[PDB]
Amino acid sequence: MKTFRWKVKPGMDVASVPSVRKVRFGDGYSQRAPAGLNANLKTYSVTLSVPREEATVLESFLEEHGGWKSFLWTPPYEWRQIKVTCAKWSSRVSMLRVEFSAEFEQVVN
Amino acid sequence: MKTFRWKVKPGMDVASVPSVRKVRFGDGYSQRAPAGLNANLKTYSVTLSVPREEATVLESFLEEHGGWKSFLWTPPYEWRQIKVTCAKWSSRVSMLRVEFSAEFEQVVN
Amino acid sequence: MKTFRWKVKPGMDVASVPSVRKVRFGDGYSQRAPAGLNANLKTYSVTLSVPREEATVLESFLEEHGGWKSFLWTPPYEWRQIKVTCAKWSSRVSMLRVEFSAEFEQVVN
Amino acid sequence: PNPTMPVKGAGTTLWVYKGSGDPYANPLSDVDWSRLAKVKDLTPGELTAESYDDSYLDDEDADWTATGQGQKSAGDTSFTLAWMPGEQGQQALLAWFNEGDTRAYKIRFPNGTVDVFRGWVSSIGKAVTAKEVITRTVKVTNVGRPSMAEDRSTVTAATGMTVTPASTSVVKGQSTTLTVAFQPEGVTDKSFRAVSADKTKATVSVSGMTITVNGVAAGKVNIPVVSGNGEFAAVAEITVTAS
Amino acid sequence: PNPTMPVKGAGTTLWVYKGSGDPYANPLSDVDWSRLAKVKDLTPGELTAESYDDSYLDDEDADWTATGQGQKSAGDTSFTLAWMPGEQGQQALLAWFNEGDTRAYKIRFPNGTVDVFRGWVSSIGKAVTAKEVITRTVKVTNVGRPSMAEDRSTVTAATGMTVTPASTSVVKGQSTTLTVAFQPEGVTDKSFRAVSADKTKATVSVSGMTITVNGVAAGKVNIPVVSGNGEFAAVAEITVTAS
Repeated sequence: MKTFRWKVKPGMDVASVPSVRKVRFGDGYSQRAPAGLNANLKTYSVTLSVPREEATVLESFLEEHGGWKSFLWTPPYEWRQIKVTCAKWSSRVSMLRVEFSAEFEQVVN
Repeated sequence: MKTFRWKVKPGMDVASVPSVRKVRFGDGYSQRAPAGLNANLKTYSVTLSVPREEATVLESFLEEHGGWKSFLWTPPYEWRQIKVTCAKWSSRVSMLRVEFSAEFEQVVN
Repeated sequence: MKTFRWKVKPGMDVASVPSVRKVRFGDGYSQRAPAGLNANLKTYSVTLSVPREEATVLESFLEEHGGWKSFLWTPPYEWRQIKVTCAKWSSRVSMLRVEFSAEFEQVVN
Repeated sequence: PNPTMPVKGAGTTLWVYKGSGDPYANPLSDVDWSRLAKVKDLTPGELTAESYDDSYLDDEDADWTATGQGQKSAGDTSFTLAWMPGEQGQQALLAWFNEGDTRAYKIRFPNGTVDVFRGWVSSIGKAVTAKEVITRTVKVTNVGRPSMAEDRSTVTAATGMTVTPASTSVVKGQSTTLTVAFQPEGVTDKSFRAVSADKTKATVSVSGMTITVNGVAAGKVNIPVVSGNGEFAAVAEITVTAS
Repeated sequence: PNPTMPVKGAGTTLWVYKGSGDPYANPLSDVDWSRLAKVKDLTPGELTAESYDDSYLDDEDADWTATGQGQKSAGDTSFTLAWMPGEQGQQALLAWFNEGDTRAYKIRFPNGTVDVFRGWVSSIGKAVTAKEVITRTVKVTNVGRPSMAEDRSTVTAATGMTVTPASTSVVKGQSTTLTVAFQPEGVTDKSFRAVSADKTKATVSVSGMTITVNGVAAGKVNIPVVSGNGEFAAVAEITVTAS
C-alpha cells in the first residue's frame, strides 16, 4: 500500500531542527543563510497501541516498506498529507496489546 | 512577521556564559580580559503551551524564520525588547494541547 | 561596585581540589610536592533566591563584571573576605521569585 | 412526573442496551433494553475533569494561581442488586464482563427523564452473609461522553406575555388581585417580578403566581411587572379611593 | 442585615453570571444573574497560600526556620442542590460544565454582603436513594482573584430613585431621551434597567445612564424602569404621532 492507516497515541513528538548555513568565529559577528530550499522536514516520534493480532499487519506494512519506499501519511498535527519514511519501529509486546515506537522522517522525493 | 506574541508559562532558564580570555600564571596568579567587545548575548530556554489549533499558527510563525532570521521578543525577565533567533522548537502533542520547547538566542542582528 | 551584597541559600557547595605535583609510575613509589605557592583557591557553587524585581539588579551587577573583574565577597563558610569571579550564573524565573545558580572561583590578582 | 421539582428517587430502574441502533437516539423507549431487576442500591457516575496550568510569566497580577479546564471523565457507576444467577440479565451482565465490550446502559428516574451511559464492566463482586439476601455488586467504568437528562430537556419562549390587572378601585384595609398569564402557547419555563411605582401609596406581594396589591394610601398608583431578564413587561394602574 | 454582628446563615443564595459586563463591578445587583435554587448544602472554597523558604546562610539565629507567603489560590467551592433537570439554572449548569469556560458566581449571605468568585465546574455528581430527594452535587474550581465581601466596606445603600421622562410626542426617524435621577444625596452603588411595555409602538435602549426611546408606532406607550433586584421602580409614558 501507500498510506499509513493507523491511529497514533496522544503523546507524539515533533522535532524541527531547520538546516541553515551559519558562519561565526569566536564571539564576533554572525551571518545566517537559509541553506537549502526545502527548509526543515521535521521528525515525528510516533507511538501506537494495537491488539496482538493487528501487530502482524502493521509490522508487515512497515517491513514491506523497509526503510526506503516512503509512504503517504496525514499527521494529526497540521492535518496535511505528507510523505515519510520509517527506519526503526521497535515494538513491545504486552499480554494483550502491543506498542509500536517508530520515527517518521518527512521527505520530498 | 516580526514580533513574538505567545506567552511563556513555567519559568524559563536564562543562561549568560560571557566569553572571556583567561591566562593562568604560576603560583596562583592569573590574567583576565573580556575577550569580546560588545556585552553578553544571553539565551532563553523557553516553553509554550497552546491549544491544538494555535499550534499550527505557532509552527508556521517559527518556520517562516527557519532557524536563521531574527524576530522581536520581550522576555518576562528584564522587560526590554530584544531580537532573537530560534532553531529547535521541538513540540509534543497531547489530547487538547501542544507543548513547545525552544531555545531563543539573542542576537545583535 | 566591588562587593557582592546578597544573601545565599543554605545549600552551597565548596570544592577545594588542591593543585600538587604528583609523580608515580604504575603502582610503584610515589612522590608529592605542593606545586604552586597559592595552594587551593576552592570553588563555591552558590544559589540565591530573590524577588522578580531584584533580578534586574543582580543580573546587571553580574553582567557588568562579566567573567573578568573579580569582586569582593564574604562567604558564610569562613566569614573571611576574599576575591572571586563568576562565569555562568544561570537563572530560573518562577512566577513570583527568581533563583540564581552561579559559581564563585576565588582568585588572587 | 414533574422534572422541575425535586423527586424522592424511589422507583429508579436500570436497563442495558441489547439492540443495534443508536442507544443515545431514543432512550425514552425501552424496546431494545433489558432490565436488571431487584436493584438494591445504585451510585451513579461522577463527571469529573482535570485541570491545566494557565499561569504565564508575562501575566500581570501573578499573586493568584490560575487554571483551566481540560479533559473530562465520565466516572464509574456502581450498583448492587439481589443475586439471581438463573435470571437472564444477570447472565447478560456476566457475558458483558467476560466479553469486555463497551456497551450502553440507561437509568430511568422517577421523573420521566433518563440518563444513558456507555462503559465496560470493571468489577463483579458478591457479599455472602446469613440473615441477609446475597447481593451482587457491579462496577462499570464509563467511556466517552454520556447523555445527561439535561440534554433531552427543552425550553419554550413563544412570547405569550399577557397581564390581566384588576383595573378597579381599592380602599383602605382591602386588596386586589393581579394576574399574569405564563402561557406562550402554554409551555413556559421562566420567572417574573412585579413592583409598585411609588411604594408610598400601595404595596405588592408576588406569590401564588399572582400579585396582591394593597392600597395603604389613596391616589393613582402604578405597578411595573417585568418577566425574566426583561424580555417582556407590562404596567398596571390602580386607583385607591378615600372611602 | 448587620455585617458588624454575627449572623445565622439560613438564606444563603447561590447565583451564576449570564451577563457580559464585569461581575466584580456591582455584585449586589441581581440583574444579569441566575439563581441556583434548592441548595441543600454549601461549602465555599478556602483561600490558601503556598510557602517559600526564606532562610539564608548569612543570617544569624539559624536554629529557627523562616518562610514567606507564596502564591494564593481561591480553592474549590462545593455545593449539593436538589436535582431539577427541567428548570433553567441546572441546564445552564450542565452547559457550563460541558463548555468548560470560566464563569462568575456569587454567594449572598443574610448580611447584604456577597462573595463573588470566577471559576469552572470540575465535578458533577448525583446521589440516588429511596426516601431521599435526588441531589445533584457540584464542585467548582476558582481561578484568578476573588472579590471577598471585605473589599466592599462602604455601601451607601442608595434608598432613592426617580425618573423624569420627556412625556412628549415622538416623530418617526427621531428619538427622545429619558432622565433618571438616582442621587439620594449623590453617592450610589446601584444601577437600573428599563424595558418597553409593548415592544411594538416604542423601543427603548439603555446604556450608560442614557435611555433612548424610539417611537416606532403612533399612540401611547409605557416604559417601565426597575432598578437593582426590584426594590425601586417606576413608569414613564411617551406619545407618538404618525406624522
